[PDB]
Amino acid sequence: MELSNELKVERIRLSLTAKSVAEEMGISRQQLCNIEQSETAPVVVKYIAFLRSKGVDLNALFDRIIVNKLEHHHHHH
Amino acid sequence: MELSNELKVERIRLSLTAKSVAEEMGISRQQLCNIEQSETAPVVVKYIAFLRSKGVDLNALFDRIIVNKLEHHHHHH
Repeated sequence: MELSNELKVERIRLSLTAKSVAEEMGISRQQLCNIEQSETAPVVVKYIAFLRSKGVDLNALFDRIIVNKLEHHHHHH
Repeated sequence: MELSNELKVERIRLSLTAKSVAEEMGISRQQLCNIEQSETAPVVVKYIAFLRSKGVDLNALFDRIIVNKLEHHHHHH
């Protein structure tokens, strides 16, 4: 299925604009084109899947990086 | 809790060795050290996070790559 081929399909389905992505991403538009043509993803992405495969809260990890971090829900766990 | 700081927490929390991870990952131990010395997250990962922000089933995409193509779907959407 090729990862690059699936990336374009989702982009087309969401018909998103690189203008908004580059402004929000904070990178040059030319680099955005290179990300999809970046041949393959770095071992970093595979490394994350390894920890995720162990049930590691990957979503919570990325949630903390993006602003609007979760506050106190008053619930222990 | 920076990108490398949390990366150390999951490794320490699950206590994973470089040799065990490198053999399971299928990469050289030197490549694993490169990830630890990596600088912040790459634009490739940030671009992918953008697709997830759109509600894209990113997890299902990787699940499809691993193990035979699992689908057995014949029910209504």
